[PDB]
This record gives sequence, structure tokens and C-alpha cells, in this order.
Amino acid sequence: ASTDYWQNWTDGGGIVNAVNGSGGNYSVNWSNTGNFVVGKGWTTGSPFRTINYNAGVWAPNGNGYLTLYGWTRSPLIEYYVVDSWGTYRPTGTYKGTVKSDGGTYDIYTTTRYNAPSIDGDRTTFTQYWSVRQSKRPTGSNATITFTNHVNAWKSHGMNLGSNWAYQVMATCGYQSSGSSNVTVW
Ligand SMILES: O[C@@H]1[C@@H](O)[C@H](O[C@@H]2CO[C@@H](O)[C@H](O)[C@H]2O)OC[C@H]1O
Repeated sequence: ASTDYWQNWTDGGGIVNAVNGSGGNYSVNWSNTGNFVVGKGWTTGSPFRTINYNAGVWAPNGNGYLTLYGWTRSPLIEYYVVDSWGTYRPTGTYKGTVKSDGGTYDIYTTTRYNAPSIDGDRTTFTQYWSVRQSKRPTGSNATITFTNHVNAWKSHGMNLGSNWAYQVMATCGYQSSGSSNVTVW
């Protein structure tokens, strides 16, 4: 499918050279950053969407995630489906596991306090995570069957909000450097 949303957010720290390429393609070169999220996807997320991507380059030198990323409002929730990472594997409060698209993911919940959100300003919100147990190899056509994650989260009392915001296949980083090139469809 054609992507219709371009996400390019940085808190202003360091260098974040994000390129909005042709179709669903984008690349990022980052150096000595603060927090940032770059990615392509859809303006309105869906719990039924099947996301396809191919990360031609996934080369983080530090803390960075290659992850499905999105938000819902009512309640405000930031969610992730992490396929690969750099030096740090994100974890939180363990809820259980889900097998999807050839991999096994651990399910975690964390909370952010006085942090930036899609609404602007700062607030406290919950984060839902599905983190692969082992890094998924990159360079190949990968699929994330999002429904499997949504259903598993629900079975663990992790309900998403009623108002869906954007949903993208992103490159997130925190105080690191690196490069990525990803195509989303
Ligand atoms: O849409 C943008 C959001 O992506 C941003 O929220 C931060 C995203 O990075 C995560 O690591 C943080 O938890 C989260 O605060 O807020 C700005 C908004 O424009």
C-alpha cells in the first residue's frame, strides 16, 4: 500500500538527517542526538493493518530501535512492535509473549512521566511494547501482522484507545549515532 504520512520528530539535539524518499522509502543519518523518531506510514492507524517493510540499511551505533510505532487517544497510548535494536534491548514490566511472523515477542508495559506527546506539551502516558526476543535479520521483506499483537495485548489487559493517530515503521534513537534506510508498504 502507499504510505501517506511522514513522521520526522527530533527534540533538537545533535544531527538528524532524515530524507523523505520515493514511495515508502526513507533514510536517516544521525549523530550525537537527543530523542528522535523518523518513519513512514499512515495518518490513521488500524488494528487490522499488515505492515510490510525492508530495511536495506540498519546500522545503529548505540541506542536505536527499528520498530512499528504509533499512538491512540482516549486513552493516550504510545505503542511499539520492536523488530531490531542497537546496543539496548527495550524492556519493561513483563506481561507474556506472542508468536507472530516467524518470531517470538515479549510483551511489556512502561509509563512515561512529564514527557512530550502527540498533543504537544508534556504529560504522563502508558506505553505498550512487543519486543522480539532476538533481533530480526534485516535486508529482507519483513511483515508485521499487527492484529496478532493487538489481540495478545488485549488478552493481557492492554487495551488501545478509541481514537487512532498515526502508525509508522520507524527508526527511533536516544543519545546515539547511526544510519538506516527502510522501505514501507
Ligand atoms: O509525534 C511526536 C512524538 O513522537 C513525540 O513523542 C516522543 C516519541 O519518542 C518517544 O521515545 C517518547 O516516548 C515520546 O515522548 O512527541 C512529540 C510529537 O510531536
